[PDB]
Amino acid sequence: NPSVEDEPLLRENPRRFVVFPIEYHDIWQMYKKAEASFWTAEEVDLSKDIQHWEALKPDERHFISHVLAFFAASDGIVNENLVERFSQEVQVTEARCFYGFQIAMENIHSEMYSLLIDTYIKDPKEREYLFNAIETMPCVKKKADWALRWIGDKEATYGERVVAFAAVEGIFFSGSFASIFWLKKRGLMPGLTFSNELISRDEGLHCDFACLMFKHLVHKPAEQRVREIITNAVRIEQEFLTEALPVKLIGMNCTLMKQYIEFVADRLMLELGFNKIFRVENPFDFME
Amino acid sequence: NPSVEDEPLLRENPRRFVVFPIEYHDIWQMYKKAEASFWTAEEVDLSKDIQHWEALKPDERHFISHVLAFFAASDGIVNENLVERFSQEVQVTEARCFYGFQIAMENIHSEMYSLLIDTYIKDPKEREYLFNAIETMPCVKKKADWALRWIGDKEATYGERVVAFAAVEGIFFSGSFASIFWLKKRGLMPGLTFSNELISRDEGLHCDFACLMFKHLVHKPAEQRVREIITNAVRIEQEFLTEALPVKLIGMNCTLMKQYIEFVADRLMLELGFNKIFRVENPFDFME
Ligand SMILES: [Co+2]
Ligand SMILES: [Co+2]
Repeated sequence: NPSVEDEPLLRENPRRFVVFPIEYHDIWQMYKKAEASFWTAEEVDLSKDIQHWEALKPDERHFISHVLAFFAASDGIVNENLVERFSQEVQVTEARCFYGFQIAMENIHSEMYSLLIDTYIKDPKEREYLFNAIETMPCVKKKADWALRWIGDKEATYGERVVAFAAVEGIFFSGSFASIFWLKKRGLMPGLTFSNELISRDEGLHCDFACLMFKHLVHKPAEQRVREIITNAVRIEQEFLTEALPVKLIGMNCTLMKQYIEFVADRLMLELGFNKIFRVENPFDFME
Repeated sequence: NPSVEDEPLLRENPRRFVVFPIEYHDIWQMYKKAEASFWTAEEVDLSKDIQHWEALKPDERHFISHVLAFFAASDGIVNENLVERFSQEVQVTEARCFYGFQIAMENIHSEMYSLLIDTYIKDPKEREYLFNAIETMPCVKKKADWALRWIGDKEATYGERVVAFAAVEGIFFSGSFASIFWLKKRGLMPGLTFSNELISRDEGLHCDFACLMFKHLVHKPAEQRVREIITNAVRIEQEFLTEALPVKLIGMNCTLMKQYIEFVADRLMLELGFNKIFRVENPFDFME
């Protein structure tokens, strides 16, 4: 804790913790955006996806079940970090409100994903396999540990940690979000694609907020440091979608998927105030 | 941290943090109740209370402004405790979900109260006086410090702390909630009484959950310890409504108000599994 007192975002200068005397309208506006986007899992009708999961092909279910499992855990990893870290560190009221809402929405996301799994896998045995993917699946573990490491890293500053999770919510979900949107295009799994639209939207907002926090940070990682955290996330995600769980299992081109991950990484870099790293176009017309 | 490993609620046995494999339906049900009660401040129309605040009498505005100020802070005190303590300690998924939602609703409550103040006090000078009541007002400080002390108490167990905050959200708000319902009966301040109905309801739910957590606690304070925490809260609250801010300022009988505080304290004791302390009837027919 060196020059932390000079951080408007972290400095212990509240001695207020009131609300309306809003100091940061940009942060508050983000929070209001999130509030108005509130939804509950009960709002997604799954009373019809059981049949769709049947018409599906063996390779497809394999891909989906694995993607869902990866989601059933990730949402939790993010949530823990927000609870025992970010929401603790940040002393700015507006930010605390946004983080408080993000937490609630992440739990709704968790519930949504568990609800999906239960609907498709009625066998309580396979259910446990997917629910404990963090330990039952090595592929999902490489990513789980990556994010988990940023939670227990007592050295990494808030600046590095905020970029790492922006990468988790942005790069680690990008491939899966794109895979689901692809299915929607193919007219498959209405329940899965509908919830995916609400979730992807929330993650996009959570990512934009992360970048906004980064900007309110005075002493933050150097550009090179940011490029490597983001780049490590891109490689991890690409390997996951081209080796561990090839998008070919659902009729997607591995190469195009690789390009999309780089595209998403570049947008994140721009939102953080830096230049692009890969300089590639968005290969998917249904993701713009 | 003696025998904490034997606490199902606190023991670090998650290694799951998934959701649907619900273990405690009673806790989950509480969370679902809270979720369905969601509301935003934007849902309360205040485009008419400015006139009502005028027709009000000098003593009445004095009472209200002071009650609101007490609220603008309390909601924050509770929130901080939930963020840097309860939500941290509890490892049970269902409980974490409820606490995550409580936090979000408390911030909406804060916003609602600040919105009310701004509407009634257009003078930014008096605004600051009420917003920083924790330091600008001694009366509200005695209560603020009481709750604040339970946050920084590194000795008090979760059991004691959970009872203390159940007392804050139940006993410390009781008098003020009753005062507002009294105004509603007198047909005054529609904006204030409407929001009061949504808030009081949420606090009641937050109190019931506190009692439910207490029950899931194996090693908790002895009944005598519970009676004194609750009793200290009753005396503090009574003094506040009969000396610091006499309910007489709004046409209420000090004695009856004293009896209501004791009534509320007794209900809390019953919800915790103990016998009543005061054994008094609810003196207000508009509070049943
Ligand atoms: Co998120
Ligand atoms: Co509350």
